Amino acid sequence: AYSSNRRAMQMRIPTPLNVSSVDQRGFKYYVESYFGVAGLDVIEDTAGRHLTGL
Amino acid sequence: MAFNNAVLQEVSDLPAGEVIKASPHNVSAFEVFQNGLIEGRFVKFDAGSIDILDASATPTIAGIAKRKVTGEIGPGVYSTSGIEIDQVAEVINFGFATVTVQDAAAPSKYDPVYAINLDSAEAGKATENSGATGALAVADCVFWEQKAANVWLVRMNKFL
Amino acid sequence: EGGIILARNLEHVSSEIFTQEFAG
Repeated sequence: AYSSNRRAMQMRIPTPLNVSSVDQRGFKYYVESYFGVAGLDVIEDTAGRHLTGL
Repeated sequence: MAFNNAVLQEVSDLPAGEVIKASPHNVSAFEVFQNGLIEGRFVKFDAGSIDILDASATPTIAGIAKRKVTGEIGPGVYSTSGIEIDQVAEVINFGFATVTVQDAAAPSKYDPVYAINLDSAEAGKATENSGATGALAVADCVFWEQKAANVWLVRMNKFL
Repeated sequence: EGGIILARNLEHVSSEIFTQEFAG
């Protein structure tokens, strides 16, 4: 159980996925991509609860 | 950690290192002190500097290190040489002041205040127990009221 | 030595206001 309240949990993905421009070294194309995330920023230690075994 | 507490049952009551400016209070600045001076706790005056209590013989308890509301967020600590540098160590040495007590302490009002004179994280913590480990009496100081957990407001009769 | 970005700019401070919550 968790609180979808903005002040309880946030999903921090500061930079969305960016794809590089295509690199052509003759006949070898190459694309690289990256994204920066902080993940699940839980703001309160008791903003959720678990049940293990069900 | 996310935060200390999601929801508090009741408003936490007056953290340590606080002096009530109703009664006659005096907090005297000391220019030099010890790095890591844990505020809200009894601080001695040794070799011309304010420092954490440790296994000294008869430390001159200069009072209770004041908590700065507009200081660095973190552990209540006086720290030199940083972005969170504390230039001068405000020390509460007259009046009613809050001090962290030990977890074993259950100090009723008007009990004589004893400070843990040990070299550890329990240094300079008030207690009722005259027989606790490293307990050293504080001259003319008595417990007054129970503030937030492990924090008792004590009264310093004379100047400490 | 080290880098060119001092620490305080690498760490971001959120503008959202977080009010402490007490029992109802």
